[PDB]
Amino acid sequence: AKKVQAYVKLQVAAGMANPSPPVGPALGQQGVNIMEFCKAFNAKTDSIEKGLPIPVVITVYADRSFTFVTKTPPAAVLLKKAAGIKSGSGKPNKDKVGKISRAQLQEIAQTKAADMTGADIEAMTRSIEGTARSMGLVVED
Amino acid sequence: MKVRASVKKLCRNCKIVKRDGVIRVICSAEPKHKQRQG
Amino acid sequence: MLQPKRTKFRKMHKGRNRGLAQGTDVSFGSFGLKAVGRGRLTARQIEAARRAMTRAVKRQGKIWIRVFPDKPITEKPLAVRMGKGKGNVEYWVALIQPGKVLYEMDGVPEELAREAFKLAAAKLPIKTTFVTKTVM
Amino acid sequence: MFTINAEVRKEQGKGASRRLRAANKFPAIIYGGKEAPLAIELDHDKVMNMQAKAEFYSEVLTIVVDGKEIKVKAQDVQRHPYKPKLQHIDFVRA
Amino acid sequence: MALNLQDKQAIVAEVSEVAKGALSAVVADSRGVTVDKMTELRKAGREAGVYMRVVRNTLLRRAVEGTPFECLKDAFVGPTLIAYSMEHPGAAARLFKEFAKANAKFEVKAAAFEGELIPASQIDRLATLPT
Amino acid sequence: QLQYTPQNRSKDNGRVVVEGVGNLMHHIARCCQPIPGDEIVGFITQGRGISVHRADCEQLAELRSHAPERIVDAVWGEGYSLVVRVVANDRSGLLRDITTILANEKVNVLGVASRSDTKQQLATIDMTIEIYNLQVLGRVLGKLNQVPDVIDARRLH
RNA sequence: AGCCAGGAUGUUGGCUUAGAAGCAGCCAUCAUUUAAAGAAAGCGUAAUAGCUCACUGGUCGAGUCGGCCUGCGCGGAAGA
Repeated sequence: AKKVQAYVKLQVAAGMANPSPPVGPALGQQGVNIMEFCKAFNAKTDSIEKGLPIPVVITVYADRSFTFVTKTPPAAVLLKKAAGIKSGSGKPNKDKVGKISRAQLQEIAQTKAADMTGADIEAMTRSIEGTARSMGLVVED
Repeated sequence: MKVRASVKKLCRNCKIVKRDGVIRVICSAEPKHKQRQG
Repeated sequence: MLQPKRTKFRKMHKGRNRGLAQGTDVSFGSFGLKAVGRGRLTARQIEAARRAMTRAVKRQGKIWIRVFPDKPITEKPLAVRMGKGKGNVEYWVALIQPGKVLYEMDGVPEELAREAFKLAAAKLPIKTTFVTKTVM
Repeated sequence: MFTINAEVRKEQGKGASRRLRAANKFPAIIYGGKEAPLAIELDHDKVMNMQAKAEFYSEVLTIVVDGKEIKVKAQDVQRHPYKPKLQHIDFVRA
Repeated sequence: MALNLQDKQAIVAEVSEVAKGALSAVVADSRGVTVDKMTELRKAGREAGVYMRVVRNTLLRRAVEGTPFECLKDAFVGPTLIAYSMEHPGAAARLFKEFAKANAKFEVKAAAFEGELIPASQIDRLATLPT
Repeated sequence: QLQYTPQNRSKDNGRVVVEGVGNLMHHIARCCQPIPGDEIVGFITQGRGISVHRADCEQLAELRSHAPERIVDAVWGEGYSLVVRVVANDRSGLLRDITTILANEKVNVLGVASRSDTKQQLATIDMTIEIYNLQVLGRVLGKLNQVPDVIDARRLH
């Protein structure tokens, strides 16, 4: 479809949406209906799970009309998810906060397996582990 | 333009030049860097 | 500054600065800023250097100061007729022979030592040269 | 592996020594074990580059002189007060 | 980069796969995009793990000293940039046409590879994708 | 002259609920100046009420070395007072810079036990305050931390 | 040395914050595809995006780049 003439990501959570302040400009500077953004973000997330920030590649075609494809929930999102945490380390790698057994780093990997570069799925996990470390987490896998 | 006794690069886009023997740090960026003497 | 507290005498002969100082080889730290030319150092110069050397590397790292002033230097009050007794020690100094390593440094990457020492050297009246701690 | 060429010194006076040092070569001495200590004039620069390496001040070294290869060690050195160049060397006839 | 044998870590790796090097195809990719071979190395990294891996290194000092082994027609393949078309899992197969898929998709183009005679076809896209 | 009802605030109690009961006369320990941070395991002194000693600290540990059975834990009930310290670069007003941020500060800045000395630029401040919520501090620290001269903002035990 | 291209993904790393998405500040700094691409060297925003470097792949056709010790100069240099 049309490339990127008004294409950016986003950071709301679950099916939740609507405001301009956090990311309304993503459409606010575009002109596309922010309420169409609400109901339609739910056109995908009417079934999508809570408090796990899922970005949507806005897809406003080279002629105003659009579509969109959310990313499967982010790795950082699925770490706030798998760790039993709500936020990242108070101070990186020098401390931990929540565990993520690698079967989950892999399941999340199989979420990204259709939404990220790869060949070695446990290697995708290696990315999710560096992700786990950078953000500082109980590294247990 | 500076005319002080030091003169040496003031970024990198600054450049050494020896016109008439006199050293002049020309700068293809900041006009200010331009100087002389050395 | 860095004047010596107490002394056997409050004044001292001008003296001579010939010779090559013993404080040569690096001792404590990882580098050092060995002296090159010859000359004397007012204590305040040492302080001007220490700061404009310390601040150069923030509080990280470590700095030894191999030399000490101690030599008194008098001066005749302004517009004073000759003789009439020795002047008054306005300030202290250190006779510096070539090779008398001054600020030995340690704890930081070599490039930084070159960085700071270049500065403090700028403060100093005598020419200088960076030096790396040596194996025997 | 470390190896140098050298010379039996002619005159050993401070003067001849000094100018010899000006001649890009400098006096060195070797002693130990038994032999009467031998004056060792030797080229500077080669030794200079050779010494930079820390190993030079610990390992066994081989010194040439008329074909003979004494295997001394670096016992000590006296450098120039404010210049990179050396000045004199002391060798334990390891 | 690194000494001769280290650049031979490269050339001997290449040649090691040249042993499987049957079908031949090349191109000077002085212009392309990360996205296409991102999806293509993703392709080799999907449909069959690792095959015809292309750690492109095209010197008239590499392909040339990588030529002696097999695909002798690589003698006139080295100057300018060079793509690596290598057979292994389904020899003399679509491995070429995959870059036809990339062809229509901004790599400038696969630029009509002359192809060589090891399996059969050259400049033309193969007509035998196994029954 | 800006110099405590907080001496009657512990009397207002609720600052502690030892092992499952409140009121208990206790107090801040000068060693680990506790605040509603990582717990507290108050020691029982023979007199003068409980000696709350934050939680985990040599003294709190050495009493273990003695007769530990005297020591017991405590939640917190419902966050008053604290002593804090920040290091700086000599002065030249870099202390006045603290004093400037001190001017910015809203909480009662009691003990202003400033210090520096050393052979140089090492400078400090033994400030004491009535800070409330734990989060409010880092904020001041952050406000202290805009000035790089404020080389080390932190609470001290 | 110039010129062509790429310069990514996890991911908008975390903490923080109104905001950090390379670049508020404090730390991680691995992993994936890797030809190669720093959880980013510079610019840049409200965060964005954008533009350029590192680095890597094409070209090209030979040395070339950075230091050291030194010989002679140059700049710094204005009076009745």
